[PDB]
Amino acid sequence: STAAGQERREKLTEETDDLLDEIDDVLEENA
Amino acid sequence: STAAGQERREKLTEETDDLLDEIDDVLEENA
Amino acid sequence: SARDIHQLEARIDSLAARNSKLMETLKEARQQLLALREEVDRLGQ
Amino acid sequence: SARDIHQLEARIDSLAARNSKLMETLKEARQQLLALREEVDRLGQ
Repeated sequence: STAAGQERREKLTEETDDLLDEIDDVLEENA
Repeated sequence: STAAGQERREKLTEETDDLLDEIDDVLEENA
Repeated sequence: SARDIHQLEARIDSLAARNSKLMETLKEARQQLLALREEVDRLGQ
Repeated sequence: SARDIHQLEARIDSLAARNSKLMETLKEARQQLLALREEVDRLGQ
């Protein structure tokens, strides 16, 4: 367990959150 | 770390793999 | 014109079905992304 | 007929753009699903 491993999982989850909000936008605009 | 934890991560990765193959199919068929 | 109207209707039908499939697949990816993000946060905890 | 053709074409253009957006979003989801699966495997190992 390291600072780099924690920073990596934070980056990955934050990018996943941005993509989840974009998916929801896309799916609502589609309808 | 528990047996139930390992089984949960295997289930989730296996579902992710089935969805990755399905995504690739969808993306090639819509070409 | 009759034949054009029919061909344009069938392309629309086609794109409509494709859109439906893409939308369904994206709803599935949405759910799986969330489940993987939760497992990431559980494993890094 | 001229106006029908034009409105059928514009509905096609529309679905075509929607499909393009859906396809792009799904390729992004594909990549992020893989990146999260690799992190789950790293975290569990």
